[PDB]
Amino acid sequence: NFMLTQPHSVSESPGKTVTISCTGSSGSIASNYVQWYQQRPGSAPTTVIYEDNQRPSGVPDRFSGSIDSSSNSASLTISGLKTEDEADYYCQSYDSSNVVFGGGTKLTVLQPKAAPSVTLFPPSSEELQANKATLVCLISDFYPGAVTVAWKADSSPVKAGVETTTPSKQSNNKYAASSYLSLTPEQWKSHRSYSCQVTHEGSTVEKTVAPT
Amino acid sequence: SVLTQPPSVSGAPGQRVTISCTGSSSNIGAGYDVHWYQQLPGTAPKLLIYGNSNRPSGVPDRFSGSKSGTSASLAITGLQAEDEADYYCQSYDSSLSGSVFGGGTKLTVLGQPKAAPSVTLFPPSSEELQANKATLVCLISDFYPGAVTVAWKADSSPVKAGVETTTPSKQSNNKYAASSYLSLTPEQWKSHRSYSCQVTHEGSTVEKTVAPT
Amino acid sequence: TRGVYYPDKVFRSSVLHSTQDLFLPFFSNVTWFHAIHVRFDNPVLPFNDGVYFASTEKSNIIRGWIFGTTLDSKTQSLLIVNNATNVVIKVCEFQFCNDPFLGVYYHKNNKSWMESEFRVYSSANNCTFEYVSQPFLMDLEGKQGNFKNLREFVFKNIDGYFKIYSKHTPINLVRDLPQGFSALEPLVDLPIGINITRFQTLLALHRSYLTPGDSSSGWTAGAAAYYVGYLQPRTFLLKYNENGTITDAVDCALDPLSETKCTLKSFTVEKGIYQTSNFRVQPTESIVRFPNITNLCPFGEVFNATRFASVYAWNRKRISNCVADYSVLYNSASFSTFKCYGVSPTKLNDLCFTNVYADSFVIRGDEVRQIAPGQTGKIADYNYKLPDDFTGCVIAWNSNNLDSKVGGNYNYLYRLFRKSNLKPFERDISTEIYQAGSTPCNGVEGFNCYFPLQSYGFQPTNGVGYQPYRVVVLSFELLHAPATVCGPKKSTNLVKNKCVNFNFNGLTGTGVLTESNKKFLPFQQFGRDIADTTDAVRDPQTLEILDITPCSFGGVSVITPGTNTSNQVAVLYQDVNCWRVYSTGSNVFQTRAGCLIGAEHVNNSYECDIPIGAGICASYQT
Amino acid sequence: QVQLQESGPGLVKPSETLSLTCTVSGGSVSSGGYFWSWIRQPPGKGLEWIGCIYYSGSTNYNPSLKSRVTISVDTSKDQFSLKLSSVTAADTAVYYCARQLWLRGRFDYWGQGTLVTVSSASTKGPSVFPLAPSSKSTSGGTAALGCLVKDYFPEPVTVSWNSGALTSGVHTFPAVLQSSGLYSLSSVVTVPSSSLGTQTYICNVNHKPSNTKVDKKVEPKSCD
Amino acid sequence: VQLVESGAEVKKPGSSVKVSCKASGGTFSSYAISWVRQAPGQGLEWMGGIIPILGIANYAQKFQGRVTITADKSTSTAYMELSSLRSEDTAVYYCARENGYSGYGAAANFDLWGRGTLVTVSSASTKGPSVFPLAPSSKSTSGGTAALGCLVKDYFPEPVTVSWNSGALTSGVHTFPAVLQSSGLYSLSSVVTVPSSSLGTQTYICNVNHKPSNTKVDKKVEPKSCD
Ligand SMILES: *[C@@H]1O[C@H](CO)[C@@H](O)[C@H](O)[C@H]1NC(C)=O
Repeated sequence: NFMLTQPHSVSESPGKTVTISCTGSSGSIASNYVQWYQQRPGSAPTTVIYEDNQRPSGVPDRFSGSIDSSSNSASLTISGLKTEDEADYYCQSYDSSNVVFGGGTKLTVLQPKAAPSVTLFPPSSEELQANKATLVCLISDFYPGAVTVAWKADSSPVKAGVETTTPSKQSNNKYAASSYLSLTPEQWKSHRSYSCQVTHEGSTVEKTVAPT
Repeated sequence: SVLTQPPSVSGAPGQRVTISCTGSSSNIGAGYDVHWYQQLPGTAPKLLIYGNSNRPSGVPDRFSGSKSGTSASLAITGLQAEDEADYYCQSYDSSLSGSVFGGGTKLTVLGQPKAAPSVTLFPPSSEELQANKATLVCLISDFYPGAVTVAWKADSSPVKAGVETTTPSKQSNNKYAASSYLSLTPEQWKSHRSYSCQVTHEGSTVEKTVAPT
Repeated sequence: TRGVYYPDKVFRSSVLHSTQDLFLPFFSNVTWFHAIHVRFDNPVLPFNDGVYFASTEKSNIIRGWIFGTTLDSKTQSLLIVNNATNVVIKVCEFQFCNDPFLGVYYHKNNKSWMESEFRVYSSANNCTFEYVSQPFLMDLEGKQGNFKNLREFVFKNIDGYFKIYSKHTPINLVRDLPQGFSALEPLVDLPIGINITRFQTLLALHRSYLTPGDSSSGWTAGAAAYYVGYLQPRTFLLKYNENGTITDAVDCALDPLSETKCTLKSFTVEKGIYQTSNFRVQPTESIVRFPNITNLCPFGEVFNATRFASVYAWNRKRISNCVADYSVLYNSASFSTFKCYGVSPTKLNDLCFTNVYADSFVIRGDEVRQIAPGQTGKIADYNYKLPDDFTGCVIAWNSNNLDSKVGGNYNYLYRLFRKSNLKPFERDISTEIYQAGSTPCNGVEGFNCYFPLQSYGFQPTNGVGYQPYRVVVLSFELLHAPATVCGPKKSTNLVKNKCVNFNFNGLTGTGVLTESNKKFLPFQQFGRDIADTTDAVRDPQTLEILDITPCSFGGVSVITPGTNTSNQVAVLYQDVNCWRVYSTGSNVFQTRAGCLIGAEHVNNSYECDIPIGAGICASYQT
Repeated sequence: QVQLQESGPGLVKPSETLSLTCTVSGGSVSSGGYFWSWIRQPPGKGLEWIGCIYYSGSTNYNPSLKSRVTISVDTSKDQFSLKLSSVTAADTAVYYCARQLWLRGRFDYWGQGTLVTVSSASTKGPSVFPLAPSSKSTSGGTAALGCLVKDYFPEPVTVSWNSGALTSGVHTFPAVLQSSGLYSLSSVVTVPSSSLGTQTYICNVNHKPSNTKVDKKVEPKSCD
Repeated sequence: VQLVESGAEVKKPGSSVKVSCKASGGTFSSYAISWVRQAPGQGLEWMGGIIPILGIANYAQKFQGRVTITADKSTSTAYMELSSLRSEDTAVYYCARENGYSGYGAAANFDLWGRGTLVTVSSASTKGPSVFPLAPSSKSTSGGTAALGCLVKDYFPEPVTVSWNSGALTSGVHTFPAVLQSSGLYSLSSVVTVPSSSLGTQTYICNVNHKPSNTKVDKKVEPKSCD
């Protein structure tokens, strides 16, 4: 029942130093080796440190590791942080015939507010003859990437059938998100109008549509 | 165990004698020190050399030792008449998880003007016939323990039963004396004409025949 | 600048990598084969290290090649034949004819070419590998024009694996092999696993109404040519583009000017002085030598001993005169603790040690973590201290079925009190009572007088920290002595007077092995010169001292007046008194700094542009 | 050098058997005595060790994944495969095969990560609906339009505007799970309002798992 | 100091023995006590050891299931107990005091040794010795001296001294050690040289004392009348 405890989020500005910990609960950290793996998003993990102090060929000199047996914690020291260092770090062990990995560490590299352009569309005629109805709300070009969307009926907050996409970073450093209100063809026409409200930094941007 | 030493060594009073004790890689080759013990013939062994360089109290400075590689060496400068003793080498054995002792080296330095042996034959007396046994003794004296041959013949065939060899003991005049006993029965004692005891020493054989009747 | 392919499948972009494989030498004197009707030459070429098949085609002449050793149904041989229907690859004991050929017939009534003769092999008895490709239609039509299609092929035979590299490039040259650079890529890997020492080219034979006679004389030969080159193993520099295709290559053994690019790792050489090497021959073979002691080491006795020694009086065993197979130790799940410092796992099998020392004892879990070289406590400071530069490591596991019985197991003791720190690799057995106060302690167990040895309570119900662990420490020492314990690596043969990479008792290097008359004292194995370089090898398999000769020993100064400015270069030899030089050439001038070739000496005195040494200056003039 | 390539389907139904095969190119499984291990990683979570195999029949499995992992080595085909039984929705992870130089050492060479998405229902094609621009769909001098991709399974779908001719202002949103466990998204583009009635906008939606390609013209809303 | 053990003992082939090593003039406090045996004609053997402070015994790997060794710290004594005695186990046992030291080798050495304890086995029980007279003949008496003595038969054990005229004779006496026989019987001899002029005026008698047998017989030796 040997597991490795890691800090979930460590942040430090580039060029400075930072220490990443890896603490074992039951088993001693000096009993078995500790391997550190740097995994960039959308890529396979790569061995950055092995044998607890041996840097493999290819990694820079800054990737240095140390072992503290008294506190049962393995340490990883990074000096002179750069841009490409923004990747996940995991500490490995062996336990006893059972390889045990770490929790995961997000070494972070480390303000104007962009306007939330909102566009709303009604269900199409082709969707209506297919006995379906979906209201699509579109949010784009906003920063920070934290928005809340609340649909509206004639005079009611709509929650059922609401599906939304998380804000994802655009090419122009802003964020974009969408909201989908699935309805029946009768629900789309029983109300006079449907509106989508997007809240961003306290401000609210609203677009509405009606069956026409 | 595996601490083999030469079975015996020879030396002179004025010449140096080197004793070699070789073991293996688990006892001697592993770096363990060797201790030397001296055992007089009739005295419990005592510590002679410990740590391959040190000497305890009461030991003469003539005894010297050294250890190198997988073998041990012991150097003695003077060899007096009291130097006749058994020497053992002892070290620690990792495989046996205990102390290991050497086989022992026999150091004998002696010399005396040996002469021809003298033998006497004593027939059993009359009172020994009623004991349902016959003890034919053969007393030997003024002889040496190096060459002791005890052969029994009855003038028609050699006797190969009841023959034995006894280790002689030191006398008060630097001499060794022993005896041999033969087991027979009074029923066959009178059947044969005579018996004799033959002793051979360095090619010298003396024969005397007694007459029971 | 031909025959360059991809040595590995690793994708490289904007990075220059140095590879040592079998490559085409630059500007090699390849053999030329011609077949003009106006010369059906199909000889047997030896397969030493690789055959580069460069052929230009205009009428689909060359079909395939045959690979084998004896080619007489006595050894395994490979078939590659491309007829008009499919592609046939077979590995059987074919009975080859003296002059194999493929016959294609032509009809006067209708303009059509169709193959009718298949005379390659007599019969095949045993077959191992067979490959049949998808069917296709092939033109087989002769052309009255010049050559149009150029085909290049690379054949390699390493560890029984056949890799074929090919690339099609359209050319319009008449007879000469076209210049330029091309990149070849793999298409298939064939695990034939046979020994090939020779090969023969198989061509196509054309017959029609214009060639009267019998079968052996009534035929014509199509206009075609092909060239055969050898792949000598030389170091090369390859430029990998962003698209992943090699656009240029640099030879490291063609010319002294070409070796400057290899040393600088760039395709452009600026003006200056560069020292690449002397007359250099690329290595062709690799040899490794290890002692022939085929005896198993007594590892099992130390790790499976019936009784383990105490903490203070720990046993010590010496392991030698055997091959050390650590694969049973580092690949097991029983060893609870297996941490090493400087041992370098997965490499022990390679390095050699003077001797192996094994220490056996039992300690608790909270004290088995203290066998690091730098630590303090009641075990690492009073019972067993490891040095900071300790070579070797410690192996421990769990032992509760053994050395742990009910009612207490008080058969193991450890030191509790000591007046001074224990030296590394020192064992002390002292039962004298330790004293704390100023009171006398002449063999009295009274106040302030405790026994240094304390008993161990190995109860089965204790915690995982108090569990008794069986500990084995492996110690390795490096000494100036012949190695009697080494790894399990195989030992190859020995070659002399050749530039061959050597691996002697864990020492790897490149040089020439020559006989030496030096006498070596018995307990020394390696010898070094003033420059602290290896020069002699004991070679314990033969016990003969072999001199180590560097492949390049002299000093070479290359006077390169840039790359884009000019291509002609001048070579200066420091230790040559104007021969062991790259080329004699002409305009040989001897200076105080050495001998200079390739440069013209004048009686005038101009400004110093490119210094040479000892007042000698050179420049590029008309 | 050597490399590792994985195969097998990118999907598995719940309560079924997984079949993932890792192929070694440029080396030998039996030679060298190199251990082979499977390591998975859920999206946004840490790496999880599944099990390891040797060139022989030696096998060790994770205690949480015990009695469910079956891994075998085929030396003839130079490949090794892992079988997972009773796969649930929590098994959605990126599986990696990695050679192990040492038993307790580094995973020196990591293969590329295959994506496994465990979900119910079945592979069904999308329904494409247009997003008709209007006066309420524009804010200023520019207008927005898009295409609705609804009720498809599984991922991924590729949406291109005018066969890739339109890339500026194009925003394809990440898919999200519906209330019925169905994937849905939309791809949008911002255009000037002057080119509404004169320029044709066609979205091209492709769903490779279901072999479905749908092109949908986008026109301004016609009020009825 | 000094180490004192018990006297010689005789046991049975398959019985139990018990000996002790008493310390005189001091105590072996905080000093390990070991036992070393020595077969007649063979080398020394290590077979045990006690640290008396903690009372823990460590035995050798040659035998461990038949020998139990114990010691008492209060009385400063070490007790040796052995089970299943055999014929080969006939040897002498010494109590060895270990004296350790600090060094690279660090091998235990025995500086002080005991006086030894003879442990012998004999299947045959103790019996009554028989003494027979021996007198020279006429042919054996050719000069001024004659050889005469007494022979003892079937006596057990070996240490049975022979006295001439209750110690009144000290010149010309000799002691002959016995020899192993097929039945395990012991037989010694004794002969002295005496002038022939004393054969008719003073007599010769042999006095044999047997401490374990609790017997002491007296026999008269006379010259032969026939020869
Ligand atoms: C010790 O014995 C076990 C059981 O026979 C065996 O598995 C193990 O390999 C042995 N140890 C060594 C070092 O061979």
